[PDB]
Amino acid sequence: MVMIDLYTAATPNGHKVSIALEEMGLPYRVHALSFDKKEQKAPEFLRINPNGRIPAIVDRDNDDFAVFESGAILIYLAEKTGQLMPADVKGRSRVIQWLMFQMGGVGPMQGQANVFFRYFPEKLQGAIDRYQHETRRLYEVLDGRLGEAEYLAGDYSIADIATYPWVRIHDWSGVAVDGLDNLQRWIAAIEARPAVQRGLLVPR
Amino acid sequence: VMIDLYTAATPNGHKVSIALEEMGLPYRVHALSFDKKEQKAPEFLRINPNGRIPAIVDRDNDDFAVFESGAILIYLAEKTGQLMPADVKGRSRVIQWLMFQMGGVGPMQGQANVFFRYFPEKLQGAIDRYQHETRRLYEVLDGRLGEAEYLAGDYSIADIATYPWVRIHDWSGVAVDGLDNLQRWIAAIEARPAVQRGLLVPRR
Repeated sequence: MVMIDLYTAATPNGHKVSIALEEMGLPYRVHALSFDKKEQKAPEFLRINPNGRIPAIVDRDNDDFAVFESGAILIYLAEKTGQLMPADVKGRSRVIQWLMFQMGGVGPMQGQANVFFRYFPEKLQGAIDRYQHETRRLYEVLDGRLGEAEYLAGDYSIADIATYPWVRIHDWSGVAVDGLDNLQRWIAAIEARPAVQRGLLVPR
Repeated sequence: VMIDLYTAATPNGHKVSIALEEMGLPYRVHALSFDKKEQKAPEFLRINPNGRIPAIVDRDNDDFAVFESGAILIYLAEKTGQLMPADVKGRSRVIQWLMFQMGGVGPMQGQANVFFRYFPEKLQGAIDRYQHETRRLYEVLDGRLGEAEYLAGDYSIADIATYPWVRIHDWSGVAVDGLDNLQRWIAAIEARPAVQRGLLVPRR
């Protein structure tokens, strides 16, 4: 009956969703998509995510309803389970605000830092500096907020789940967290959670 | 007015002024002067710690602050029951395309703008990267727009979030030529009176 099909890969955006699924205890199975073999481009997967990127899910119990965009998936699952996002207007919106900050800010900016710092054919220091500097500024925003509240929206939520897989890999991105004591507390808190440990292993 | 809007004449600000105009919500405009560093006044950071526009404060609701354009759109849609369906599939379709815009179109077209128009040096590889990625995202929109009249079916906050970016494609150096469905959608949306009004906020 209840079954989420998860199409994913070992990346921060993929880990957002596997962590959420493990936190919520929903049954799911993995299709690990191989970049090398063009799998994310096949018409069969594009029928699920026309953007041809992971993660995406198909909710088998909802007439095989497809959801793409990690942030939209986190919302869909939170609403499905009633977990990790409060039901009240203000509580709901705090979560969505910080989820959007991750979706429009942290992910894209840290993603571009990775691109130029690690992947781009040519070393473009100005582009590297732009994105590491911007990523750091965003980390300082998070750090400030985490001085006011234990987790981004108050209690641990999909907002933290969206953001943590990115912060986790800051060194790879070439961005430091030193001096950000609230962010560090939060990093240590979330990395300790058994569901986070489990989700980080998916796909194997 | 029950809503205070902090904004500027950018695509992200326009998303929100279009939405307010569509929904018939009264609002007071606070046009932040970046020339005078108003986005860095401590008083504004208490509303949006990211120090960007737009942001709102809902005076009707204990002066609740909402930042992130995508989160403001969801907040306003839920408040009024307009421009996003109540049912599970319909609401998720809207959030999926909205997240597509917030994590994809806005960020990628925004970086095209940076390297094409504003960056201290001309890095042709960076310009190409983001203009190409932006066109690809437009192609995805165009495919979806063959399946439905608007991105989530009926016109919604997902279209409102996407249109102000697509509108300025030439500023970004990105063509919409050859994308008939996207072009149909452009023409439909630009003809909406609330869109015409929202694009004029704030006054010069």
